[PDB]
Amino acid sequence: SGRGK
Amino acid sequence: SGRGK
Amino acid sequence: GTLIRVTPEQPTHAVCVLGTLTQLDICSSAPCTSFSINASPGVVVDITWPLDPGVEVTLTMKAASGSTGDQKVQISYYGPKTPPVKALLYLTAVEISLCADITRTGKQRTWTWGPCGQGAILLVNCDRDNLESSAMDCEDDEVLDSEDLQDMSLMTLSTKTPKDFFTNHTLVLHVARSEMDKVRVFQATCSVVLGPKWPSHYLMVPGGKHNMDFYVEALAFPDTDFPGLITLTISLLDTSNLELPEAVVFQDSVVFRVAPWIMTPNTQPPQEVYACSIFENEDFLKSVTTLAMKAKCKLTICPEEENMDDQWMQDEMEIGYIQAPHKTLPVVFDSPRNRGLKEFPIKRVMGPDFGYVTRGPQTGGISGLDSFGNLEVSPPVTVRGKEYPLGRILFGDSCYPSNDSRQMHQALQDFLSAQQVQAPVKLYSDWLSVGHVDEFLSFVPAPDRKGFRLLLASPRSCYKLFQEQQNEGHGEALLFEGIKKKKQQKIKNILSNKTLREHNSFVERCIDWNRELLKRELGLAESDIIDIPQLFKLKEFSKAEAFFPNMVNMLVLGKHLGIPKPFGPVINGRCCLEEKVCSLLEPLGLQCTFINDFFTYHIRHGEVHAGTNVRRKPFSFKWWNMVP
Amino acid sequence: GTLIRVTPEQPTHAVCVLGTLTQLDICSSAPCTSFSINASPGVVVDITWPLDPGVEVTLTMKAASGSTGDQKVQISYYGPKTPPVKALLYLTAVEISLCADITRTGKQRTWTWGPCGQGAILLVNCDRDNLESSAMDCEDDEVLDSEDLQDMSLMTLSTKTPKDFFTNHTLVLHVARSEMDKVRVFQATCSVVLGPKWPSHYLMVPGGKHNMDFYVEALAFPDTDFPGLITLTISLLDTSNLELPEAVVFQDSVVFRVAPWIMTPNTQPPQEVYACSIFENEDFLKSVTTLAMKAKCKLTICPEEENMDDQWMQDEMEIGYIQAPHKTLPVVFDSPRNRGLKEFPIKRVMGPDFGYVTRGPQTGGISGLDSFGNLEVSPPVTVRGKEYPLGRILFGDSCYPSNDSRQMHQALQDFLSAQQVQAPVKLYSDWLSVGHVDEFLSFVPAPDRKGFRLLLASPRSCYKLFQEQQNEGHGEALLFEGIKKKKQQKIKNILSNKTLREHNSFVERCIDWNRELLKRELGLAESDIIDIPQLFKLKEFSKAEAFFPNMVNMLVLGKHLGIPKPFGPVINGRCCLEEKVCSLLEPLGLQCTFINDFFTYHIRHGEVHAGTNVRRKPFSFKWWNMVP
Ligand SMILES: [Ca+2]
Ligand SMILES: [Ca+2]
Ligand SMILES: [Ca+2]
Ligand SMILES: [Ca+2]
Ligand SMILES: [Ca+2]
Ligand SMILES: [Ca+2]
Ligand SMILES: [Ca+2]
Ligand SMILES: [Ca+2]
Ligand SMILES: [Ca+2]
Ligand SMILES: [Ca+2]
Repeated sequence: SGRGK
Repeated sequence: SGRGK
Repeated sequence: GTLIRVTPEQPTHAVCVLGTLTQLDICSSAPCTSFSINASPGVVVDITWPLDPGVEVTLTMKAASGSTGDQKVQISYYGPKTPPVKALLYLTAVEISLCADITRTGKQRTWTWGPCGQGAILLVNCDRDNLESSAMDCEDDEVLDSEDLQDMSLMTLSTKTPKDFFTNHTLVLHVARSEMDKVRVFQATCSVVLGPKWPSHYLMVPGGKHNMDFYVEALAFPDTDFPGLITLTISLLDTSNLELPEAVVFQDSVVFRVAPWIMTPNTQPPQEVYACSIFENEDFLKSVTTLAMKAKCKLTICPEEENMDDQWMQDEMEIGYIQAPHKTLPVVFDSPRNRGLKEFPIKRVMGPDFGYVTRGPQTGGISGLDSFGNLEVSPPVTVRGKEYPLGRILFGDSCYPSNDSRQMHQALQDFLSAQQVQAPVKLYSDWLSVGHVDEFLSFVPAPDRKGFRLLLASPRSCYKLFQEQQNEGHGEALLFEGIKKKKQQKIKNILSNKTLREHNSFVERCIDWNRELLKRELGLAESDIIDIPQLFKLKEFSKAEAFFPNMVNMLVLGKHLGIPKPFGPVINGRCCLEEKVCSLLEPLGLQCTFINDFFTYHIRHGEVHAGTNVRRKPFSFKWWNMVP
Repeated sequence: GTLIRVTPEQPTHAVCVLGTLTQLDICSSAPCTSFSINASPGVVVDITWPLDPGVEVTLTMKAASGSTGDQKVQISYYGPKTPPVKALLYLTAVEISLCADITRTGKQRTWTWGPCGQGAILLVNCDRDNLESSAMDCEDDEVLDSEDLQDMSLMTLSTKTPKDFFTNHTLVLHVARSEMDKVRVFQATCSVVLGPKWPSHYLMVPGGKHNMDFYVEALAFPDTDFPGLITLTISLLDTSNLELPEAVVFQDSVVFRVAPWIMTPNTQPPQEVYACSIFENEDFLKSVTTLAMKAKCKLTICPEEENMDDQWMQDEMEIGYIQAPHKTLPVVFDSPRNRGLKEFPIKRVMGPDFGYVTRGPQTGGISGLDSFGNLEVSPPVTVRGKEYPLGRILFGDSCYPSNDSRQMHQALQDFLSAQQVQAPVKLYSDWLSVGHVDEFLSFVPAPDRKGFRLLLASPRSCYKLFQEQQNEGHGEALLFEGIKKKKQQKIKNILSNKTLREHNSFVERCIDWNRELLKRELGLAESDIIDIPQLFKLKEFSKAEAFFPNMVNMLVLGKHLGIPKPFGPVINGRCCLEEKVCSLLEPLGLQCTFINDFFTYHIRHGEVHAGTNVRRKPFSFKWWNMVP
């Protein structure tokens, strides 16, 4: 999972 | 008119 | 504060905004044990030096650059056997000043209270200079009248830069999003630059010297959700690099405080009287007209076609004011009462240099304690050391919340406390049928000690008067002499009435509770207080109404009082109540007129104060010089 | 304060609550030029006297009455030729004391901050001692567990009265309606007496000596709508007269302040580590496990079946605490982020002696800056004189609001500022793609000067290191040695890259803006700060991401650091980045472990701090002793 989005 | 009501 | 890092590898270019602390990092990229600094005459290097990081090197520019990089700094790094390696720094100085009236006369990013404090003031633009319009001026995003600008606060941006400076830099004016809904800013050449859902604006500024004027209006009074502070910030941005985001080089700001809504006590000189006594009365209205003239007051009167038979001009509104160094105007607080007078404050009172506010639910959910005969203020007062130079708002409540008790709506109470310069005091008025503080108290001016008297209704005093009359042979004297349709009552049977005495002992006890409460919360001594003889009766729900016209519910027009005619026992060709009152007040140089309000007001449960309202002169003392 | 009026006409009966000022009006009903007072031994008359109103006559009772009227006062009025006319007063003394822990150890109606201040503390009852339940303890109107009472504040009513006293008097406990929704009060024999839509309760109290215990829970944290103060009042009522309303004789109260939610810096000793590294990693998880053991920490881990592939344990929560003299407990602030970890704080963290709060909209309307890697606090700090003994909350923002900018939601910001003991500071983090302060700063402990170092990411430092390496012959050394799937890159081509250098100059400038900002707002000197070599790159929207694993985004477990393995140029059998970092931190007695987070965390835009979370020991210093 991307931290930001 | 009544002041209170 | 800025740290510039210098490098023998590369020349450095940098802007220096005047009045700012700029320093050099000379160690981080140094090649060599010692260094020397040599700068052009417009740079003051404050600080043949060892190359140790503890060396504070600070640069100051004397004045704005005329061209980019026109000032310069040379750092020569040298060592025990190494020829000197120099590092270059090219500087451009600019003046960037956001100004406002922070000394509170006429034009630390922190707003402080008091005579030695700092911070500019903002008015809520709640009047209506726009001719033939319904809405307050601050409701649109336009300046529609040149005189509207008088209400607004001036803010100016002075810049002094090279002619080419904004080729590579941009200025943006902004407000936090949290605050954008409470302010609007106009750019004067007016067009809006900042406001609701418009939190930033890029400014178009030419190089050289320029001055850009802004006009700021507030859109909201301080309140439980809003301490009352608005910050506007100017940011300078480096827009030099097409392949990079803008970079903030400098921020400066001004903090405004929104002006509180302030009430005026009966001790402030009256300017204008209101009645809406266009209904079946007329001699009532004649009497208040004479007083208004004696008092040198404008007189405003509301027709029955507008009244809707609502005669209680005291109750839908309270005329206060807002005050800034540049502008002071009266402002109507419109009670949510919403009765026959509902349209009067919005249609007849608000207008050019007459502001407007309202609070509370407008479709019901209200009580009698939201009628503004329940809303008063004390004269100025100092209390165990704490000074209250605009007085303390006073309003009526119950002693504790029950299923049967009443209070003024929380929205109103919260608004009043958020105004913070007349720190409200809750009084106990719920024991009255109507429920208002104006039924048991009044303030009047006086030439001595503190400049006023507190008047309080007093059954004790009336029992004393009547007893004294009976002791001197007048027990046959008739209360309610003069009246068309009334049961005359003899002093002797009034005194002998044990239930009446019980009721008035209970009322006395309610009034005394507030006596002591006002003593504590206003720093009053007995010598500040005059008891007005007054009898009450309990009726539905054991709630208190006036037995004869409630004389403390008077109209105070300077030394001229409009007092409800009690129609008391006539003794030596004179009502002894009138007599007593005159003996109590005339030694203060007050002039007592007794106005027949009997069938028109009294028997509908209010008196002269209740049927009228007064606009009074704002305090000379500036609210911002208080330390609440 | 009470004024009793005495009368030769009638005896007076009156109650006197001990610790109260009672006075006599002897003039108002006097018959006679002089008076004398004679009282029973339990009355102290403080004051053969002239009958002038300026005479202060004050009565004090030594102790509670054993029977009604058992004390007495005789006022003899006498004159030049008149036999003495006496007036009677019958007194009943009672003790009525509402007590609470106002010295803040263990049991003026005003709450004051500081070591010499006064006022009891109330905790929000936001944990869940109730076994097998979902809801916080303060959500119902019941005390369901005896240990729940440990969270609650004790308040006691001590009364000492005659056996027959409450025949004719009643006591009522109340809270303002404005505050009833924020508090609940239980009567201990527990059953609720006060709370939401229950603002008053009549108490059943026997005469003689009695002591009634209450337990108070708060239901709401201080916030923009709620300064944090709750007042509970006891009123004594005279219910003597069947034909009359109750009459308040006496009120007393206690003011509680609701305890703020407080964060803990990386300098507070760690108690428990969280990861939710049950997903495809495992050696990451092994490494943090070793650190946790080295640090003597409980270790809590969230399974992929609960995670929902959400590995960012830093971001949904922040473990803080609340603290009262009787009770301190950790409390989870649950970010509205609401991603795969959404259920973790509410299902796994909240529980017995683990509180819960959340703020913000829960169904979207959110940004990346609401993820709690954007929420940190500094160590304790003193700043130009103002002391911040719990540190200052730090969080990331933009430099001004644009259509493209981000901020943490106002509801969160407002909650944090309303906690008032870690006065938040806005930093600039929006220039980062992810947007969090944990991407460019960290605090670590240190044995000297102020007890910590501020660590800041530093492109400057990495350029210096790489240059030095190349100066000494290593320009062929490869960044990203060790990696499965990565383009190796030579020091020389990294240095020669002009665009990379441009990007990192822009980032440097963003980081330096915060350097100076933290200097100002925390009172830091350069000597408090260590630069960590770190390179960045700009990507979509020119937003900054880490070029190699972001080492400042570390896990701080006391002297034990969990640092993302940068996989830097290997020189003398060693990554020179690791080397540099160790040389910078080991002299503070910190132990650096380099954890491979590369394919698991780094390439998904976060590192070791971002993938973990820590519960730390509350400050010893009591928040209430601060003067914010
Ligand atoms: Ca307008
Ligand atoms: Ca206007
Ligand atoms: Ca209205
Ligand atoms: Ca105007
Ligand atoms: Ca009024
Ligand atoms: Ca409960
Ligand atoms: Ca609990
Ligand atoms: Ca959540
Ligand atoms: Ca507990
Ligand atoms: Ca965090």
